[PDB]
Amino acid sequence: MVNPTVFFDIAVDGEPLGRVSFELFADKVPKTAENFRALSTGEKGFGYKGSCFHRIIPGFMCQGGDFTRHNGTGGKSIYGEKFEDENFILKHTGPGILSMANAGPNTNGSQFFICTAKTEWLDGKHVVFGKVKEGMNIVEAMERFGSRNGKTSKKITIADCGQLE
Repeated sequence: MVNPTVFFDIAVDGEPLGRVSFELFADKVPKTAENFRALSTGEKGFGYKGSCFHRIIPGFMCQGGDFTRHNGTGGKSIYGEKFEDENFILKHTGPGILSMANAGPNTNGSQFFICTAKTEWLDGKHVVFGKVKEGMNIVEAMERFGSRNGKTSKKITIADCGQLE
C-alpha cells in the first residue's frame, strides 16, 4: 500500500534548517532503493545517522554522501559491495532528482547527490531513482551557503532519519 517515503534533516553549523523527504521509486527500482529503506532507519546497524556533505556547487550539483564507518561496511552495498543495474525506466526530470554516482558498469552503489540544476546529461551510466517529495525550499538554502569551487562556508549535518510514514 503506497510507496515508502524517507525524511531527512538539514543542519548548518549545529543549527537546524528544515526537513526534506523523498518519495523514492521503490517500485521502479525494486533492488537499489529496496536496501536504502534499511540504511535509512539504522536497522541494518551500519546506518551512519549524523553525517555531512563532501562538496557543493551552486549551479551544477552537490554530491558528497556516504556512510563509511570503522565497523567494516563502508559506502557501497547494504548486502555486499556492488550489484548489476536493474534498469532506468525512470526518466531524467526535476531540478534535483535522486539517483547515484558510482563506477557505472554493474555497480549501482550507494553514493548519491542532490543536483540544483537540470542535468539530464549524466543518466545512462548510473541508475536513477527518487525525487523531492517535500521540503525543496531547503534544498535551495544549502545551495547558497556553499562556494563555487568545492569548500562550503558552512557545514551540513544530520540529526535524525528513518521512514516518513
